[PDB]
Amino acid sequence: AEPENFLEIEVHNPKTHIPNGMDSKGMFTDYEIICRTNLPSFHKRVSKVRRRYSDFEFFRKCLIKEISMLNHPKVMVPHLPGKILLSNRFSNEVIEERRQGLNTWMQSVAGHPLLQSGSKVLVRFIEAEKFV
Repeated sequence: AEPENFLEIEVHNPKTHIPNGMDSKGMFTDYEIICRTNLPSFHKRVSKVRRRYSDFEFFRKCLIKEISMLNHPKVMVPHLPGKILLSNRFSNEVIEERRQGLNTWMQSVAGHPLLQSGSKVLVRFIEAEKFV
C-alpha cells in the first residue's frame, strides 16, 4: 500500500447513444469517469462509471448541500462548465468542450482535501453504477 493518500481522476470517452428503435431511449450522451484512489472514504481502488451532463448538474447540487451540512460555510464549488448552450448539444464541438470542461472540473472537485476526507456524495458519484 502507498504510504500517502492519492486520487487520480479523468473524464473522457464521451459517447452519444444513437437510437436503433422507435421505442428505444431518446438520443443522449454520457461521459466516462475513471478514478483510482486509496482514500479511506472510498470502498474500492478503481471505479469506472458513466455520467450524463445532467448527472454532474445533480451532483453539484448535492455536493453543495452536503458541504453546508459538513459545516464548511466557506468552501466554494466552481461553476460546472459547458452549461450554456448556443450550439447543437450533439455536435462534436459541444461534446468535446464539455468533456474537457468536465475533466478539469472533476479533478478540481475530487482533488479538494476536505471533500476527499468528508464528502459521501463525492464517493457515490464516483463509485455507483447509477448515480441517484
